[PDB]
Amino acid sequence: RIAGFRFSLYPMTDDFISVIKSALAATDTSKVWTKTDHISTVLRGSIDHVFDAAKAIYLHAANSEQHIVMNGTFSIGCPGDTQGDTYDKRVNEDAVRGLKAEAPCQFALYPMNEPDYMGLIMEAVDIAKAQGTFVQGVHYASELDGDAHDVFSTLEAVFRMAEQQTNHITMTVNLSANSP
Amino acid sequence: RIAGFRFSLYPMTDDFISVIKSALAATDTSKVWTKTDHISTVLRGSIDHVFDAAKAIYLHAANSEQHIVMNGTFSIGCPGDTQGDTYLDKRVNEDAVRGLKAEAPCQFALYPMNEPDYMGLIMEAVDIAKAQGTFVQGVHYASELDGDAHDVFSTLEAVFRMAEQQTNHITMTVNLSANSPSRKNR
Ligand SMILES: [Ca+2]
Repeated sequence: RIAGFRFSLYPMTDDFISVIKSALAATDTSKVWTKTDHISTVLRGSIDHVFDAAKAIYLHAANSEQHIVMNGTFSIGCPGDTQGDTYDKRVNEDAVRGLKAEAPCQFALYPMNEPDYMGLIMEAVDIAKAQGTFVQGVHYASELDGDAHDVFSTLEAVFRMAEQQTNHITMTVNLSANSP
Repeated sequence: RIAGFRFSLYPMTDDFISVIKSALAATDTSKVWTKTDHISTVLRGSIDHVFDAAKAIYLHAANSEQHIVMNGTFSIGCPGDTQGDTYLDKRVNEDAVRGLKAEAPCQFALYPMNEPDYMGLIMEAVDIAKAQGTFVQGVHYASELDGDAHDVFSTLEAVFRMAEQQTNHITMTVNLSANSPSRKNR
């Protein structure tokens, strides 16, 4: 039951190559299997290590002070998922404990082959409301805001709630830092 | 049965504000309802008008010659969807962009909702892309396409129509990359 995150980092700056390279390099990526291509990067591992890596990459990118966006898809349970392309402690948490970044976010939860999917989606919104990160609903997505630590905590709570109930789920996120 | 596309345009350039503004302004947006916020824009309308608009926006952005990416989600049929936020047949951009070209390497994922046969629809999607010559390979969590934008958007619309004819609520994510500096050009 391997978790994955396929994401892209978008630096709105002439210095984009360096910004991406630095954010990935600055992160402790030792607990996730990674593959980068010219469109995106995929991370695979436990839920814990995938979310820990994803937050750290965002915080390092945001702390470039450039306008950057992280847009990706979390997935777990996909039918036929390989047992390979993988290799506890949130290895980045201490290192980034003093970093902050605002993380306004649009996200969408996709519980697959699930008759009660709209209910799982409503529970996701309820979790965001309880945690203080929910802003509003929009067409095709919900909106979160707050600091990255809180927004990533909400996103993980939602994903965990859903993956406990339904075999295959995905969840898109679109998180914007230093927006003009 | 209104179709939608929530998308972001990411120009990897200091001039990003101007690039996004131009791409949206250059497009004939007369047949889609739009709403833009600081993260994304949503288009709503007919399948035809939404895809016509999406392709044009991509083509105009790419012809800025800057590295730009379009990332978004097409959606149709969500339970309880409003009958509002649309406008009440021709692909209005088709002719204006008929001479534009742009590489469209793409990762995409189809999500047929509340559908026991979804993995089968996804396989049908791969079959369409192969049939049209745009399929490259499967990757974790997505399929890859490549070709010119007119070809890639054609594959994407075909996949979308195939799925929406079979299941009530579908979504489909797309990530299209133009002018990547790592791409080898002849
Ligand atoms: Ca216009």
